[PDB]
Amino acid sequence: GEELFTGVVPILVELDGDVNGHKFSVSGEGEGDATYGKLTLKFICTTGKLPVPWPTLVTTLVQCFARYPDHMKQHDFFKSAMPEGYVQERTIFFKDDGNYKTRAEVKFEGDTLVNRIELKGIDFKEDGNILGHKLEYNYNHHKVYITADKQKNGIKVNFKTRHNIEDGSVQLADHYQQNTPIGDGPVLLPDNHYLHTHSKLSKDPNEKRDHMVLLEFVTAAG
Ligand code: NI
Repeated sequence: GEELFTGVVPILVELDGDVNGHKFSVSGEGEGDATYGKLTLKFICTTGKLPVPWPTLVTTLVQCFARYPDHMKQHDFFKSAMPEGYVQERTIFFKDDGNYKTRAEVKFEGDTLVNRIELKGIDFKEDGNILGHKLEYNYNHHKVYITADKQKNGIKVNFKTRHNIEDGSVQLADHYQQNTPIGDGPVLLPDNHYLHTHSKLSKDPNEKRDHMVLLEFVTAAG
């Protein structure tokens, strides 16, 4: 499981989404280097303009790339599910607004780590922060709390994210996350701990399509 992540791994992401009826797709390619906890990825909205802000999509758009320090390698659930993979399900509640519901499969396809996702968004306000496109194009750092869930043979994960708005306030998002394996094979069920994540968003100046360039570093602690 862990031996598939010793070098640079290529990554592919495929998202089909539906938010308040506005349908879209996003595709991403990049690579991940789990020894350093590094991800570099470029995403394109392939159906035109993206109907929600790119920041709301980041957490949906591969925690198996987290750097687990040596003293904690016995708590890396995500790499232990590989190569067959795990299913990731979330509900994300945006305070005073709507919510996303997501299901993704993460697994190897030959050499490539694949993250295939379905997303549904309901109850968003036409003039709210999301559909109204009022979020800044940036990303704060976060702690992602991970607990075992032994009766689903996986893990439960919860965190909040704070998205900046031009007026100084924030849009809060509360994530609730269940990961479970795809295989009938062994996995590691960790002790409680968290992931510390840093993310930088930017644009390719030679790209005319609606896109996002993403640099992420993720580290396990606690
Ligand atoms: Ni930090």
